Amino acid sequence: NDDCELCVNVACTGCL
Repeated sequence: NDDCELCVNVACTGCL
């Protein structure tokens, strides 16, 4: 698994 931690970049599922 490799989910983002705190939307540190454009690779997280919580920055939309």
